[PDB]
This record gives sequence, C-alpha cells and structure tokens, in this order.
Amino acid sequence: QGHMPSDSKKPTIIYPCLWDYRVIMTTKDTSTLKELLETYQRPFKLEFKNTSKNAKFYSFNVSMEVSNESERNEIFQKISQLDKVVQTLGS
Repeated sequence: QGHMPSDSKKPTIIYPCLWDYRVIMTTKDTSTLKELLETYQRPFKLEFKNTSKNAKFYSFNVSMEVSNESERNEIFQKISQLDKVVQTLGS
C-alpha cells in the first residue's frame, strides 16, 4: 500500500544497446567467457585492460548488444559461471 517518491529514480536505458561488463579472471585463456557470448550468435567486443602487479588478476573488458534487461542480467550470471573469474563488475 502506498508508493515511494520519484527520488532516486532509476534512469531510462535505451535497449537495444551495447552494455559494458568488467570480467577479472586469473587466466589469459578466455574461452568460456567468449563461448557464453557466442551462443547468442551476436557480435561482441573482447578487450584486455590491465593485469595486477603480480600478473595474478587479468582485467578483461566485454561489450555486447543487449536487446533487453533480462539478457543484461543472464549474461552477467554466465560471467560468474566461468570460475576463472574472481570478481565480476556488473554496473
């Protein structure tokens, strides 16, 4: 009953659009990450940003077209199913 104010309102996101995911894995052998993307049969950008000072953590950059919010979430969930990943950033 009742409703919250319009403050802290989540902004309108225009789908479809390229969404950016940050994937930190402890391997340079990125297969599963691209595999989960390729199943959508859509193109995607695979980038390497930087690696920790011990070369232990590899920061990967993924950017793909999401047609809706459900994809945006499910894909992010697949990113955590790699196991190689130590930290997923789904901002």
